[PDB]
Amino acid sequence: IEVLKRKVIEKVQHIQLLQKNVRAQLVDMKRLEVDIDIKIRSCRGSCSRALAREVDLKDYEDQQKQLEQVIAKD
Amino acid sequence: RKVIEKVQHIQLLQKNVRAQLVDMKRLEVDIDIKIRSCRGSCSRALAREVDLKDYEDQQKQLEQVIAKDLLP
Amino acid sequence: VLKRKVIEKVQHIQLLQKNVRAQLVDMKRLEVDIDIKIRSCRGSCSRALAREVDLKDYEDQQKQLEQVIAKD
Amino acid sequence: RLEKELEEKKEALELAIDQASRDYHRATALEKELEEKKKALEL
Amino acid sequence: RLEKELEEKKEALELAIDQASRDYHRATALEKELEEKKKALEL
Amino acid sequence: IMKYEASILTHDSSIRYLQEIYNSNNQKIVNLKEKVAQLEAQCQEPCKD
Amino acid sequence: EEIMKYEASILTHDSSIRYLQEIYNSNNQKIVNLKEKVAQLEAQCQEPCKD
Amino acid sequence: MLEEIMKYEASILTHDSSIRYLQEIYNSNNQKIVNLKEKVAQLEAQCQEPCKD
Amino acid sequence: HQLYIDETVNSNIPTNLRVLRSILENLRSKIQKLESDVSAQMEYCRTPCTVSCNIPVVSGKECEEIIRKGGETSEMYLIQPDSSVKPYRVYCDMNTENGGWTVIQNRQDGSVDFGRKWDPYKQGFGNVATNTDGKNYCGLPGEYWLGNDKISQLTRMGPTELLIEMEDWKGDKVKAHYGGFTVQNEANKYQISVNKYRGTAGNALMDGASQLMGENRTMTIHNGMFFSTYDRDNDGWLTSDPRKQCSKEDGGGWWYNRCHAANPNGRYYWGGQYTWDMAKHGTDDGVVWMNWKGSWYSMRKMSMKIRPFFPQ
Repeated sequence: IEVLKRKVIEKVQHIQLLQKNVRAQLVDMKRLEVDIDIKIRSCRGSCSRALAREVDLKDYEDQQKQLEQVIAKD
Repeated sequence: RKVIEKVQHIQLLQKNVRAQLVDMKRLEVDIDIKIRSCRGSCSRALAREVDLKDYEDQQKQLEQVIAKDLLP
Repeated sequence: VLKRKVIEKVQHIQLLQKNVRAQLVDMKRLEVDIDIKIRSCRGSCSRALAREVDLKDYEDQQKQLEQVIAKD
Repeated sequence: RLEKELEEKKEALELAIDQASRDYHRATALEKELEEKKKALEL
Repeated sequence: RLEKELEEKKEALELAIDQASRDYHRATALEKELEEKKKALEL
Repeated sequence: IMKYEASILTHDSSIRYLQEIYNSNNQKIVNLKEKVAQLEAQCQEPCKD
Repeated sequence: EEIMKYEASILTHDSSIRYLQEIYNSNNQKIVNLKEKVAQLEAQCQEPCKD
Repeated sequence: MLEEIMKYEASILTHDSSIRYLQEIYNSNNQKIVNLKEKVAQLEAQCQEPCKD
Repeated sequence: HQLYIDETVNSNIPTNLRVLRSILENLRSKIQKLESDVSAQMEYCRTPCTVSCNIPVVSGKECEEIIRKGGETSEMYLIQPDSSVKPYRVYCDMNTENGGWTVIQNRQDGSVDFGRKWDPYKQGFGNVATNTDGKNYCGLPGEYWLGNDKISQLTRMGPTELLIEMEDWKGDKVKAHYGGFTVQNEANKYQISVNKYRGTAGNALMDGASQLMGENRTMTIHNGMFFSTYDRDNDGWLTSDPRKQCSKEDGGGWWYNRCHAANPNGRYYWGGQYTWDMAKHGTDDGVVWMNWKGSWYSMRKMSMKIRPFFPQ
């Protein structure tokens, strides 16, 4: 209880910061995923051809419903 | 709501079943031929029949069954 | 650049698949040398670790890495 | 020079993370397949 | 050398390889359970 | 209405199971297609003279 | 007995949070190195169709 | 056509990095093996003295 | 009180590692795709796209003179408003209401980058038109912005009206007529000014956001406001912090108040609806016309056409 509660606090601070730091990186990858799909299409008006591609958004928001459904208690 | 979502499955299914019922015809033939095509390679040849009347009897069905759907 | 960059990989999987029998053997030696040297303590220390040592495993995955240098 | 050579060869590694990744994906894809089959079996 | 020394040993990094490993075995177990399940089933 | 929400299940098993047979057959077929390709090579040789 | 795994089962969790943190720091590096590869797809997509 | 010879440099990317990795498990093993032998040299000079009387 | 032992806080921490790893490795395999792509295009972009834009014979001064000169189908005609002013290409709409429309800004497929500096907004950018089927005149319009140097002089010729058309991603269209339109020069920082609104879109240049009120509706008015690009900022913010810029990197050039009720030179968001996390800066930077769709909707199409005003 001092070699056990000094871990399920020291390894719970480590997880709960991490999720918050990953959540931040999940947002930033949405930006880039979209920012790119834009800049890519903005090429047709310059280049031989243009890469016919999509963004899977239902996915970016599916695992963003998670992380926000898992942040309950520590 | 639910009973409507069923047909979407129960038709993607039945359109897939006729697509398989096709190949089971194309194969049964492709097989009857490729075995016949052994008569002159192998000592023995498999004495067989092909009942097609069955395939076109249950192709008679399925289609005769493909009614409307849910539109009107 | 296809014949060039494949027989330049089968080049790698024998300078590093004979270094796999090299280390598989060296692991038979240690697995054994240690059962010896464990009991060599049965007359020095409180207890001795009641342990088994398996070989029908070591010579199982010695037969495979073997018959896998027949074909080149 | 004295150090930086063996240094950058150690960025290995992402090879392994990607190797983990390849393996993770090979694992999960298997789990999905599994449970489906279980249900189907029961079915 | 003042800093390059310690950062090197951090890149001496096994938990990666071991996490590949923790996962390889994981997968190979699943294959075997599945193959049996595929036989399930078909039976 | 009571079992008009129960029969959607009695008739949902009979979808996932029908799809189950189908998917097996489509695998069983792609399997017998290998075993024919193995009877092709076996029937190319002219009778032994 | 139940205090034995309660800390050996935590050394498998220590080297998981330490592994997951190792992805994050690689990901973050591969992201900075995508953005400079994109600001070069920008350079290339300015001139209009050639007449 | 070129269709075959397309995922044949996309196939042997994998095979260059599976090998650059198998030579990586191994190189770890041949560094753990040697690091287990040193710990054995210490189970040796612990099994020389005979039973205390 | 030693029921203070939790086994369940080491039997559901595996859970925070199923989800938390799935996520991290989904994003490693998302950076995977977005690497191949930005490198496949990079390859395509070794050679440019090409057009054969054969000119029609019938010039003019603007696109009315030309329809009155018998040039009677929509395509790209070469024009010249002034004899000292070297002539330039342009697309002319000869089909909307009664033709005569000189097109100045068009959007339809996000095929041109609009987030540009101050200079290439003054000059102009984009493709004016392009070839089509079995023909040799460019009978289809490009995405482009005619230019500030150009649209200034083209309006300071007399009575210049202005049409604004747009489409949502469902197939609905709405017009935004402005019977008057003026744009000053560079020394006067291309200051807009408009009057006589009518249409189904909703006055958003003079009135502002039709969902902001009073002081809030006051600061969403482009009318009389200057023109600003991400490298030259002349917006309504006299809070001097470059943190309070209307036009931030990769954002369009436009007549920015504090900041906008609509922005046709915004970024082209596929699908229509976009959100906080999608926008490179959190801002509402897309192709927005608030008075019709809201603040987080970017338009499928968005044209800007002009015509002189003879007492109708």
